Amino acid sequence: TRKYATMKRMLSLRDQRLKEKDRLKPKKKEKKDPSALKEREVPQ
Amino acid sequence: ENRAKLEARLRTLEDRGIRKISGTGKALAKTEKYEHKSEVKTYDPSGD
Amino acid sequence: EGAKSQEDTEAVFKKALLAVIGADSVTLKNKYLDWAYRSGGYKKARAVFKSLQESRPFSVDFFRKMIQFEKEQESCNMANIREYYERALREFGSADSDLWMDYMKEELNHPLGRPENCGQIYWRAMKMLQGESAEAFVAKHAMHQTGHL
Amino acid sequence: MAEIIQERIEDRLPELEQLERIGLFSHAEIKAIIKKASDLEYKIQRRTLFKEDFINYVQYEINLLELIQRRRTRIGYSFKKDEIENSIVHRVQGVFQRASAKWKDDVQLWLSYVAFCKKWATKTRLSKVFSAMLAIHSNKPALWIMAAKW
Amino acid sequence: MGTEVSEEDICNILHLCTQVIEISEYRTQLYEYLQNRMMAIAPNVTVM
Amino acid sequence: FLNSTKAKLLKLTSSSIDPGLSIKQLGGLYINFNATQIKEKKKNELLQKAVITPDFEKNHCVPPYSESKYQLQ
Amino acid sequence: TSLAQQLQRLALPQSDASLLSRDEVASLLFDPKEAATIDRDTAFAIGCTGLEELLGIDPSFEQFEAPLFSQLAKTLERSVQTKAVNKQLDENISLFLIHLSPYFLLKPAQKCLEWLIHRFHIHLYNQDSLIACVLPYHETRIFVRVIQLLKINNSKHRWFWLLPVKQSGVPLAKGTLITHCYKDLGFMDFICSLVTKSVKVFAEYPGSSAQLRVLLAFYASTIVSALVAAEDVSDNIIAKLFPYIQKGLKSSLPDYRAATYMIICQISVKVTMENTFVNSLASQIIKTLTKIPSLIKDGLSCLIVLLQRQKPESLGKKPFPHLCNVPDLITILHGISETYDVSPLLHYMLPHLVVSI
RNA sequence: UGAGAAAAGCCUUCUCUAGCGAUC
Repeated sequence: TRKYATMKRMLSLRDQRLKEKDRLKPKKKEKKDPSALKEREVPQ
Repeated sequence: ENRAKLEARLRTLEDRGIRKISGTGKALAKTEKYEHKSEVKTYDPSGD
Repeated sequence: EGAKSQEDTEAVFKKALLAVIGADSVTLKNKYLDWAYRSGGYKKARAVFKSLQESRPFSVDFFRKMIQFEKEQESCNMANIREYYERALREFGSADSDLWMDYMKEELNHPLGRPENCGQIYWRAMKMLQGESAEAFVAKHAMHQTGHL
Repeated sequence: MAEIIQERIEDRLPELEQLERIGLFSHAEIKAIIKKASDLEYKIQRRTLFKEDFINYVQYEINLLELIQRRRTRIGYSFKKDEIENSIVHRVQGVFQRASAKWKDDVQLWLSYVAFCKKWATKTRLSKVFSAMLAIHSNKPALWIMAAKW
Repeated sequence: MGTEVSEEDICNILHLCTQVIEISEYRTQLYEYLQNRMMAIAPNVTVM
Repeated sequence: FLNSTKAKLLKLTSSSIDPGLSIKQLGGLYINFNATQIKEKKKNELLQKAVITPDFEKNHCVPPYSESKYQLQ
Repeated sequence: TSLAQQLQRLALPQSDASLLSRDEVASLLFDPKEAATIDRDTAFAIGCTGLEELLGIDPSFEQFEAPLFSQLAKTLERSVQTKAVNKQLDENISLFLIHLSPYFLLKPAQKCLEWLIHRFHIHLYNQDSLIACVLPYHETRIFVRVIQLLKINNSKHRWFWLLPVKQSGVPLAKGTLITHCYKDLGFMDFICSLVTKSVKVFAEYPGSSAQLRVLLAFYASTIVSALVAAEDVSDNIIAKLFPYIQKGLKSSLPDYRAATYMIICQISVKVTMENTFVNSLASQIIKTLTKIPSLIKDGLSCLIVLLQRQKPESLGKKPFPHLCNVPDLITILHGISETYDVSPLLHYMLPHLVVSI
């Protein structure tokens, strides 16, 4: 029940109450789904 | 006779299924902490 | 019936049942059973009922008449009472709320009845009844538990 | 929100205060009238609108007019008709015009408006109401028959 | 929205609709016949 | 209201003009002028959207009373 | 977390969150999303329509027209009035629920209950009365809905054992009811008090025997079953049951006396009883026999059971005169004798008859 | 990248459209 290496609750850098410039990173990993169609713009 | 026996067994099966979800019912309500009432008025017979 | 022999009256009825084969035979069969009890006795009605119990176009008045004749007889064989109601409930049990209610009161009010069967009849009534008839049976029984009937 | 409602209640204030001056209505009655008037006003200013709300508003105003009419005769005070009676009549006319604009297809609302105009309104208002009815509902000969009959 | 139909067309529709109700009426008679034979040959199965 | 004219008070013609449609033939007036039909309809329409339904007794498990927005989505 | 427990204990229905917001609304008939879009006038109309339907079935409901189903009841909100007004409202709602209990399966009763929940929040203020009203119908799904209206999440709550039927939406099983009845005595006292109170309420109206049928049947069914279920019936169960047994014996309603007779028979069957208690029980059974003339036979037969499963010399000499003075004792005894053994009653009554002669 | 990474349930803060409302 006891916890160790605890830290006080503070603001995170990924909060959207911060501005976009101030925000750290969206921290999103994108995976190309195999079922997903591949679309590209190729001028003729 | 065979038909009526199945409905007797089917009724019991439905009740047993309900009993499993509902519970045995043996448990009771749990006890609660008590805090004394404060600023209680009293009567002093010394004044008499 | 008024001014002819009883054998000719049965002859007329048998010709009628051959001619009419569809839904119009419903009224024909009902008057045939009523004549049998008047011209004959309980035994004559039994023979007529046995012959016509399989001609499928029916009405609930056919079975209510047969049960009524059983009640008037002194024997009142309670097993035959159930045997008629099961046949009636086989045909019209899916839609007739009143027939189920009448069955339940027979087990209660009849001196030879077994009211411990009322638990099963109510349970059976719920499943065969469909749609709006299911609601009406519940209200009628709850009306029956109170004295308003 | 209650900006328009507050405008309407402050418009309704002077005739209530005059009625208090008459002695016809007691102060608690004025408070109750203001409360129910605000409750009914909140109903017809919403973004989602129903015809039942307009009908309830009109019926409340008609009942209030009848109550005032009954009490005036018992008191014997016949002055200041314009301050109270006509103010209520214009408010009800505005409610009817808005309701008829929202629901043109309902003839029954039009006939209710006509009956109220006959009972409480000037004949020129009833003429305009009949003209508005015959403008959009010209395909019903019965409406022409009633208009000619009047 | 429909187009008007000729006299010869509407007669053909009635004849097709005539056959529909006659087949359905026979099917009910066939179903009642099945109930008669089933109750005669294997009555215990039919009840159950 | 539908037929109460002052020409009725001053009888000048044996008859009056008859509009075919009547108030009773219609639903009636929405308002009353002396000492509820739509409210009956709202009461009836609301009752038809009731969770207590036919076959409610037939149902083995009642649907849950309330669910979180996350679960519904 | 001590602050959390203190705040949770300090919570009251008067300070409910749903009182101050219309995001969620408790409704017996509608989904909360649909129920949050209904005005007070519509709910009042539904309640008045239900009461008008109920008036045709039973006239005695007319007395509820003024306090609970009028304009004053429409404008009334309990929070603003004092504790005396709330107590009077609780009394009136309890009386109305006692009157509603027989007809609860009918739709108009459900409409009236919907109006009461919408206006007075009896699911927060009158939990006990609503539970008493709905309890004999615990197998039906409408009982499940009425339970689902309540909030019984706390494990310390009185009705916490009813939590599964709220969470799973299934009717309560009779076995759970019987087990909690015999293990927990507060629930048994609740049932007995409910039966006595309802009987006393309905006693005033002549020709009101029928409405108390189902309830009494339920009272007949569980208690006997509870006595069957318990492994050992301790003296607490008999101590609790005895006052209600005496109240049943002193009554005049046939069904209530029949339930008392069944309870007495089952108690006599299961547990051996002290001679003084058997003597007193037989004295009360014999003394009040002739109040109801249609239930004489069963009572006498009941006495036989009480005199057959107990010690032979349990009964004394005091009840002998009242036993002999009942009308047509020997004819009834012979009628019983045609099918069942009547030996214990004669075995008791003859040695006193010789001495009396 | 480094309040390590991965998964389930409860609150809080906010974003979009689409009808609706303006007719007196």
